[PDB]
Amino acid sequence: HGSLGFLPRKRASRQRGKVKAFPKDDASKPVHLTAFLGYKAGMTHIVRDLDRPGSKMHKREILEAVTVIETPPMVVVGVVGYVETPRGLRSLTTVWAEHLSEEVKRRFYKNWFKSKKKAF
Amino acid sequence: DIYKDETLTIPKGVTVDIKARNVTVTGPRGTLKQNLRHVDIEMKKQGNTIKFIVWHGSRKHNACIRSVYSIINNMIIGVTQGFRYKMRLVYAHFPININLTENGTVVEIRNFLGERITRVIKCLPGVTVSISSAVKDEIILEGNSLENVSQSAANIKQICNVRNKDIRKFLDGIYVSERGNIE
Amino acid sequence: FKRYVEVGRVVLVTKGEYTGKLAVIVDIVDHKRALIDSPCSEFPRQVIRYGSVVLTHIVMKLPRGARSGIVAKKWKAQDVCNKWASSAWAKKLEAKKVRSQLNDFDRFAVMRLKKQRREQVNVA
Amino acid sequence: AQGHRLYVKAKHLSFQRSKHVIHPGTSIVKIEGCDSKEEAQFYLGKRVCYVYKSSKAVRGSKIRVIWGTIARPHGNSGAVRARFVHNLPAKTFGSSLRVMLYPSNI
Amino acid sequence: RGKRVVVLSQLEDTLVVTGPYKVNGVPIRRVNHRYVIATSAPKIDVSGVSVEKFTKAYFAKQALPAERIADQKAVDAKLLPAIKAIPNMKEYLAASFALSNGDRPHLMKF
Amino acid sequence: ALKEYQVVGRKVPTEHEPVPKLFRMRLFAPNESVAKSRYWYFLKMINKVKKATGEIVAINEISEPKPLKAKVFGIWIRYDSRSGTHNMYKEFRDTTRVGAVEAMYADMAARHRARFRSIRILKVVEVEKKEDVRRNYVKQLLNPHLKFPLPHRRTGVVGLAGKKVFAPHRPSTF
Amino acid sequence: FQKVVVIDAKGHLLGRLASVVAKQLLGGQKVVVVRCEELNISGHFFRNKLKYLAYLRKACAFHFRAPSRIFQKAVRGMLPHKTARGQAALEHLQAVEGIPPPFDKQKRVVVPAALRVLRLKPGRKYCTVGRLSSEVGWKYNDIVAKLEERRKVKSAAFYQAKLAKQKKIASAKEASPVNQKLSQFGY
RNA sequence: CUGCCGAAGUUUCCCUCAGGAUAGCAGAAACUCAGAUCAGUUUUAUGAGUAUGUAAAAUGAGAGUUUCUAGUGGGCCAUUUUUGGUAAGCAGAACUGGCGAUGCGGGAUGAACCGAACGUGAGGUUAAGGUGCCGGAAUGUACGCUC
RNA sequence: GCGAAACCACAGCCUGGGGGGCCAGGCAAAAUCAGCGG
RNA sequence: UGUAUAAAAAUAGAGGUAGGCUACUCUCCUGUAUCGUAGAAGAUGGGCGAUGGUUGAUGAAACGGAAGUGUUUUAUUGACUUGUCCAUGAAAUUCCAGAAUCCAUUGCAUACGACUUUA
Repeated sequence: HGSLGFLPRKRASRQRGKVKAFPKDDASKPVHLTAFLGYKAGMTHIVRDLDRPGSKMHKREILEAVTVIETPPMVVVGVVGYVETPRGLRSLTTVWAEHLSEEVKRRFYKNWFKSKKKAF
Repeated sequence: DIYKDETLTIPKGVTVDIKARNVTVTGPRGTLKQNLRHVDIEMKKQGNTIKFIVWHGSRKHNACIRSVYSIINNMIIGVTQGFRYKMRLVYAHFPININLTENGTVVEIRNFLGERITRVIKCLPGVTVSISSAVKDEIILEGNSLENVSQSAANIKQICNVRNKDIRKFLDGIYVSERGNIE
Repeated sequence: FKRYVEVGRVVLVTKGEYTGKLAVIVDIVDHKRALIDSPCSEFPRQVIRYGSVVLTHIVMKLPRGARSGIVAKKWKAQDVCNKWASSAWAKKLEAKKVRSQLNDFDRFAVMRLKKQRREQVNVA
Repeated sequence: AQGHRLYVKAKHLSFQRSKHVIHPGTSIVKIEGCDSKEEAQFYLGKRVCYVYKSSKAVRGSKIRVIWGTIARPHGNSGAVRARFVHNLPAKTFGSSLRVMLYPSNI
Repeated sequence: RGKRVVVLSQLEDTLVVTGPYKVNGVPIRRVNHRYVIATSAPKIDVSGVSVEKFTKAYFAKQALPAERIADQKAVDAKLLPAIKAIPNMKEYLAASFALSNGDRPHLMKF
Repeated sequence: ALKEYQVVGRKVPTEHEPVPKLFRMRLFAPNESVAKSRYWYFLKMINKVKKATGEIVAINEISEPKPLKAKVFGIWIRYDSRSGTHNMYKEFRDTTRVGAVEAMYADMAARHRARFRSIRILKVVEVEKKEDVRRNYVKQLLNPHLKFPLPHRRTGVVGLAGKKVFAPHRPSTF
Repeated sequence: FQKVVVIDAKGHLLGRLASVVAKQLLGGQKVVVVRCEELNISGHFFRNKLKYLAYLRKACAFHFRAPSRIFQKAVRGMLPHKTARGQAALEHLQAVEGIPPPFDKQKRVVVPAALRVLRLKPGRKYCTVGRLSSEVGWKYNDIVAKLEERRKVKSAAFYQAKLAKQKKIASAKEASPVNQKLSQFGY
């Protein structure tokens, strides 16, 4: 059979990928982001020089399959706070922005148009 | 037996306090602090005598007395005049490159039997490393506590080892030369 | 270890029928049995273990194996009585003891006593 | 506030039982404070009540009381044995009881 | 319940008891000897007061008539000088008894 | 609780043996009746005098002459084991002769798991001379300058209450 | 016997504290334990580890690893947790990590019959449950230590304010002339 | 349906065959002595080889008889010797009990282990077993050994 | 839409001890659909 | 049915004490403590003494995130103000009781449910 670790082979409970593990914080480093979310569109193939030191294919031409993922710029709409607790990370509070993009309002509503758009 | 007493004559030092099973002994050289909760013992400091007493103790606890007495002697001599550990280098074919960083607290050794590893040793605090120019390959290990200096010497000795070869043919390595006080 | 089993140290018996009576160690039979006595006629000399007693600070000089009469002479000479009571440890025990044999009327007067003590609450 | 409570609290521990047989005829009561078998000699004979409630408003009170008597000391630690008019139900194991000071002996 | 009183006379098993009515408002009453907590407070003069006028028929069921108030007042008259003489007794009789928490009835005596 | 028992008895006189000899024993027993049983066991195994031809003339109990005087006792005993013979000689320091034997029963059944029937007491003697003492701990206990803190500090004052579940403060125990 | 009590678990023995606690729960008392990390077990540290790797080896169970979950397992073995008498006694026992805020303002009592010092011969090997579990799969050893230090700062600061306050009432106590009558009644 | 009584579970023989037996145990009726008549008992006296049998005071009990009429003649467990045996089990009898017809407490659980024989209930008190918690009952006392 | 029969003491979670019912443990949330072990 | 009480640390030791890192002295050896405690279930008044205490409503300000279940500084308020001393009343209770789904769409999904869309 396949890997025992990936068991059980049940369908994912999330439609979209969830980042369970994040890079460790470092106050010495400047503020920077860690994750992105785009959309997979398709793939093509590209021709690229292979500058691999010590390899037999060093400083020459190699063909590599590539994938194309469109990543339109997001809109930062809010921030959340997390507290390290003896029970793990706990959500302390959450603050948002004023003019939420209309697509975000679609996320909160299963039937947006029928709803009176009372979110936030 | 119900009692087992050990006596210590305090040398010059400055302070030999036994405050809360913690000898924060200060000598003319400096101050060192060690824990004493490892064993349950009566340690009295009075005049020029320190009394270590076992009451109704087993031989297992009795053996701790002389060990503590040997221990207590170590730093009190260290804080008075210090301790120096002389290190000698022996190489067969490939000369060994030794560098000292942060005034010798970290020692990197290079070119060991043809191997190309910059073996780095961050020596434990309280011990620093110096290279003696009076005699070549002579390395001085100065500190105020034998167990720390010796452990660093043991560590530098074990990282300076040979693998899957014959010991009686290869002679390169680092080994203990001798001990002594700073003065 | 200020509490030190020494020939002639005063001891205070905390278990057995002689609980609360003072007495002095006379001779060390072994690390689990000891011989104690007191001039007080209510306390006959007997061989008492170390489990029922707690050692006290006061120590009076006493030659080993002294008879009760000599011990009484030594105690009276060294005024150990009212020297134990000088300690703040002692003063609490009868304070607990005096409260033991109170009655209802004594308790009420105490309520009057403490209430008149608290009413001041005068602090600058 | 503290102008009441002329009784002594207790707990209905269990039935006086063998290892594998409960004898519901007599219960076990631990008076809050009793600490010896000689101590329980004081509480022997007193009257002990178990005060519970129910939805029915009998005579203008949801509160009911089941009477009982301390009968004899139980064990070496100061629990007693009680014989109530109605055997206390098995669901009151651990519930609270009141050993009122009467009938007195002083 | 919980009202400290003074016993007037012994009437077989029950006790003819009352507190100073001006103090605790306790009328002369019968109380069984099993429902009494006798205290060790100093004794009160009761020999001088009249007690012979108390019988089980007198207390038995046949709006309180006046002379029943009067003789109690007379008993108070013979009892007030004593409680006035001994300090703290008058208010102690007025005081109500209760069990403060953390108290062992067997140990603390009365 | 054992007692000292001076047990004296002799065999039943007859025409062959008109005047039996009075044997004497200083043996320990919890009651008078056990003293007789140990007596017959001690003597029959040794002198071979039958039970039915023996009568006992006097049972007396010996109170300790000077109980208040501390003493050191020498105790010769014979261990019975898988082998069944061991000349063991223990020494105990205490105040009462009976108390020393009690401890000897305490130690023999603790250190060596002995049994009262198996162990037969050989001789109990006083050791009046410190030089006559042979045990270092007793010798150390006999020194002029004895001094030691009360061992098992917790055993002193223990907890000192009736049922003190949930004490409100930590115990000093010092 | 208060309705709710808090048992500080620092220096208590896991087995002997649980047996005391399990009985109190069956008596109906709502017992809450705090500072379950600093519990103790008789036996050197590596021994108690191996007896725990047997527990993890036992598998089909749910080897709960947090120190509170270790103690709760200990109590669950001294209750009749199959029956509704013990099933309703288990839910009163609240064992926590360190001291949550709703309990750090409450007086914490200690069990004399199960303290480490009164029950272990001096020098005997023993292990701390908090350290043990942090080497079995617990992951919150460091955070509780940091949080406990912070509360110690506030609690110690609280005492100093209270210490001065009682000192004022200590200094003004002798001003009462009834102290002589207090002495006569031994109070 | 309730009540009362209540076994043997084995000899004896006969018997080609299966059995038949007499006896014992369990009963029912008819008749003697108020007995020194019996006893799963021990003494007294022995005689012979610490044991053995025998006859002749202690203790308890009312002991008897002739007549018929059922049921039964399996086995299991443990002790004594015991002769034959050996890596080691064993193998064989004679003997003694109890289970077999029997619930109950304890031994976590149990055919033989430890206690105990059962009308229906009340109180008292025990046995064996036990008193850290589950679990009724000392997180008792004392003296020791063990990491 | 029509529509059975076999079969049925009672039922149905596993480890260990004496199997599914006993003892001690582990656990323990309805109703159901589909493939499929014992 | 007083739902009264928050340092820590160690038990072969801690804390406090005043001065200039401490000398020295003191406390510990239990909570059998400390705090609160009357009133026909808490009445009506009268004085004497002190600027207090207790609360209810507040005006709040500050603090508390580990599960903040609250704490404090408090200005405020009008009560109650046993602090102490006096007078009136009890009683025959006469012995305990706005959203989401379906219908509809989509196909990133799909045995059927379900899931991702749209409407």
